[PDB]
Amino acid sequence: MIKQRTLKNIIRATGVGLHSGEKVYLTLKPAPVDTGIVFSRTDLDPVVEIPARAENVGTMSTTLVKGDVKVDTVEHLLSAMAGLGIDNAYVELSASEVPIMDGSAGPFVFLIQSAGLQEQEAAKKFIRIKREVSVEEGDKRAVFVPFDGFKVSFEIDFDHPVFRGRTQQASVDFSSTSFVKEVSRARTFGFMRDIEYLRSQNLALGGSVENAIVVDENRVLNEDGLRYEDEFVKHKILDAIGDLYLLGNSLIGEFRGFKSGHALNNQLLRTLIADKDAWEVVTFE
Ligand SMILES: N[C@H](CO)C(=O)Nc1cccc(OC(F)(F)F)c1
Ligand SMILES: [Zn+2]
Repeated sequence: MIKQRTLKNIIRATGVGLHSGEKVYLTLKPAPVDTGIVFSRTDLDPVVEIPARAENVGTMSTTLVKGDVKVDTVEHLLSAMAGLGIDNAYVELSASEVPIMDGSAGPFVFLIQSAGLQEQEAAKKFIRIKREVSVEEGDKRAVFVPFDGFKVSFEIDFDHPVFRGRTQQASVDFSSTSFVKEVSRARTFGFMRDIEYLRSQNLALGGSVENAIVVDENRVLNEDGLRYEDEFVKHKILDAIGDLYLLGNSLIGEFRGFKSGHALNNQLLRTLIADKDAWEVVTFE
């Protein structure tokens, strides 16, 4: 059979929180079969756990909620876990947010490869899209399409000098195109206008050219840090791979995003969950 995977070893990472600007400790540990990805606030007492589930989501990133208790910026870590097929793992946080690291999945990918993958004696469960499912917000569109594989297609028209007047598009088929090589290290575009507001208000303190391609009203300041052609939509695809993993199992199917973000990504997932005939669970031999 195709088996569930966890981590072979505990691994620890230190970074800055995206919003605090303050040091935060992350520990990844193996978990049992059928656990999924479970976030732990160990700084609290009693420790509070929040499963990585669509229904546990509550702006510019994906936040998990249980009560007043939250875990911020889950999208990149969940994307690394999606990309390497990690089914089951505990995520312990010293604080309310995942460290932003280089601001891609690359750091998490590398810590998980370094931990090692452990097969478990239990069938890996897949969510296979049977029939099309879609959500719209003004011009924003997310859509699930039946497909023999996993495929994420992203298109956005952002009205900035940087894009030279052109819609940004990227497809990724994870039969030919590797998550690790072609999406995992992509950083988002930060717009001085947006960052300037937040920093004034003591928010997004941790965000810089270390964890973002920073663009002013005109130009990418830090072209030196570009890793890919069409990096922005490649990071959007990374964001969506992370958000889609809140389904709790790998997707067999195609995702199409048009101006979509975390908000619509979560609406799509719910809408699919609601639509029991749009999907079935499969395992393989
Ligand atoms: N997932 C989201 C959206 O892609 C994300 O990657 N946000 C993000 C990443 C790094 C820095 C950052 O701060 C800022 F704003 F200053 F750039 C925001
Ligand atoms: Zn992101």
